[PDB]
Amino acid sequence: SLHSALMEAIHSSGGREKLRKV
Amino acid sequence: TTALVCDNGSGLVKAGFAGDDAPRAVFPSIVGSYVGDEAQSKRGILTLKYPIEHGIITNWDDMEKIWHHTFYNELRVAPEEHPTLLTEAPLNPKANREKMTQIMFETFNVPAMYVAIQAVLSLYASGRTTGIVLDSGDGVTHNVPIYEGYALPHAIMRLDLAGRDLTDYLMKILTERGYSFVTTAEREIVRDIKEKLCYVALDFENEMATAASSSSLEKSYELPDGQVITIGNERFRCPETLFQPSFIGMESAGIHETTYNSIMKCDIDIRKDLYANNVMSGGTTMYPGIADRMQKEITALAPSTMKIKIIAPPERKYSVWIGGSILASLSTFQQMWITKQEYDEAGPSIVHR
Ligand SMILES: Nc1ncnc2c1ncn2[C@@H]1O[C@H](COP(=O)(O)OP(=O)(O)OP(=O)(O)O)[C@@H](O)[C@H]1O
Ligand SMILES: [Ca+2]
Ligand SMILES: [Ca+2]
Repeated sequence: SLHSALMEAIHSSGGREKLRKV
Repeated sequence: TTALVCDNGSGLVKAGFAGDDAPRAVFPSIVGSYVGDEAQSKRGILTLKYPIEHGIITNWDDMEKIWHHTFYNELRVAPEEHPTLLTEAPLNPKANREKMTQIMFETFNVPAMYVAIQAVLSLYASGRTTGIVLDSGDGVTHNVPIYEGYALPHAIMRLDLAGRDLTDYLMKILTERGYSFVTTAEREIVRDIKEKLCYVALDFENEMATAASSSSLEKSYELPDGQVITIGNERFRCPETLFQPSFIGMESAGIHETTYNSIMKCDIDIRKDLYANNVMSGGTTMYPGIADRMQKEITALAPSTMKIKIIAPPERKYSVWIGGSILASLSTFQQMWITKQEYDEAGPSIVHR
């Protein structure tokens, strides 16, 4: 299920650390 | 073809590009016609309106001027080339969400769009999918318990007491101290004082006693004309309003109680996870010492054996936008966008999935 996959992505996304610095 | 993220608040608009760690454009959610800072400076010959009240869009023609100012004047991007993710307040009426979708597709011609609940984005920003968010900005404060990305509708709490209310209160107690702030220019200054010298006291009564006997808690703020504004208990009496709304004549319980009442309106089986995942979001949660105070207030209200945890990221002034940046740039989310073909064929109600 993509919803379970979406929940998984947010947990393993890494948060703001994986975003490009401005 | 990079997604855009627009987080529309009662007082501030946060806009940017999905993938960035912070919004590039931040400006006042005001329409004078002039939008944002331009309207704030030229206020004498113009009447200012806030198209978003207590997080709800209540003026669509002015809201359209704000989105136009966001896309072309501030971000200088073509809306027709970018999927656009917008944010909404919890319990936002269905009619509002449809109007939002119609304007994005018919006026700005976006290729794709999405509408996410602000508090949910804040939870994501902190790497969580379950927890309870305390979202407090300029116009409204909400308690939002969330179960795996779903906001529990019956447990959501709305409190019309936020930054602007604390600014008004600061202006009043500063005048009662000897200073006088009445003009709007004096309001922008008091707002700056609030954000620079205010803090939440761990023990309000003891802090009051400490302030009245010594000057160790006093801080100074100098105006351009040379006047030095020195304040003591006004530093913590202003944000104290969050925990004692009666300071400004409101009968509602403080943010610590609305958090508890919200957790108590959820299934007993989810309260444990909520207690351990209190995420603080919004500019009005930036006061130094607010996290420790919540920890103390919630501990006094929850079962003695309950593990309490308050998460207050240093970037919580933009947690909503950050959560959206993360959401809209994830690959698992690309099939969740509402496309132009869906809208062109089914219309604005398609936003309800
Ligand atoms: N360091 C600070 N201390 C106290 N308050 C602050 C600080 N920084 C910003 N604020 C306040 O936060 C408010 C803006 O925060 P935010 O952008 O989250 O609200 P908003 O989204 O515009 O409004 P709402 O969410 O209520 O619709 C303003 O009232 C501002 O004065
Ligand atoms: Ca907000
Ligand atoms: Ca149960």
